[PDB]
Amino acid sequence: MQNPQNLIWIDLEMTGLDPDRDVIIEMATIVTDSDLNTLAEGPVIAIHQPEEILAGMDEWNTRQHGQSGLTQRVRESTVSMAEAEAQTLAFLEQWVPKRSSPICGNSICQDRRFLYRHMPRLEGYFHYRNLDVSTLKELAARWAPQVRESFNTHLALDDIRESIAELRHYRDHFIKL
Amino acid sequence: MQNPQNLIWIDLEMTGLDPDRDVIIEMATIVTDSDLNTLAEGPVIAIHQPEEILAGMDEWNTRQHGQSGLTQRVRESTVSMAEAEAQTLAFLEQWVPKRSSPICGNSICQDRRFLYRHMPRLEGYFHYRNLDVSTLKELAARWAPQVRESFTHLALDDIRESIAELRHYRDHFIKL
Repeated sequence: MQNPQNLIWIDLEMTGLDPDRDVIIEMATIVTDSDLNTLAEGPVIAIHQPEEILAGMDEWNTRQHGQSGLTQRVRESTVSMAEAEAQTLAFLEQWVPKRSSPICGNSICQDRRFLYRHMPRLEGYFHYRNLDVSTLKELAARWAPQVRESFNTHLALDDIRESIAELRHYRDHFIKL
Repeated sequence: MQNPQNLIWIDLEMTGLDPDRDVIIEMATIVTDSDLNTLAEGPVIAIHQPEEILAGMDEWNTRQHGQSGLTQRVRESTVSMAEAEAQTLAFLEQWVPKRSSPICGNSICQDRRFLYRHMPRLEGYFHYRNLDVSTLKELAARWAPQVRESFTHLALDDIRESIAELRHYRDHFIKL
């Protein structure tokens, strides 16, 4: 069932932009094979945080997490950061061995940095490689603007599915295979 | 000469890979146009650090920076972290507007970590995205190994190698 060529896709929500001063409040994962076929969708987990952390968010995060329902889900969650990390690792372990997959998604440098601080056991499960779909988004915007225009989610798994679909789009119309 | 499509390529040397423990000791930049033609090579700056910081390096870093001459350059340098950041920003502003170019190069998430901690105004000058050539290398390793297999110790050569690597993928891995 484990395959070292399978890909781990991850997306997080955070209370702010600083991986060391802010925290993770939501995570989700999807596993694909190396040709981007979805093998399994992981758990979507709202991570409990104290009220003062929620009250401390800036105006943008307060509005966005408020109206998406995440703020309420964080208040009501009984899942700690460590429990969410363990739940996600239990899912990924069924599909990918340790240190085999890059971290995959859009601008996943930000996600890796938050994982390194807040979920280091999960961060350490990834290969050191980053697979950043937004690197290809930037190159397509400058070299083939038509490929971008030929391609507005808020739910966690919708966001990851769109990242996978974006890479599939570049593999099909931007990359010479 | 500012152009929002110009790309900023950067290279850093550090005392180690942990921004809480380690500091930047060398930086270099190159600006290209959007089609990877060099517009200008930026300053290569050895950043002064006191002796205790230099003696606190592990075995690999002490030996690599000692043998390369960077340690001695750092010891003699009269440029602080803030002054190196300012000098690099003064160069970049002549070619690229603020928040327009991603950080371009190889293994640049680690670069962004060190800039965020030690040179936050330079870090904020980039777009938040990374243009990391290793994303193309990984995809080529999986989907076209022959292009990856078909493809320097000083800072400007290091950056130029990354530009050439991206050019290689543009010519043989991207269809335009």
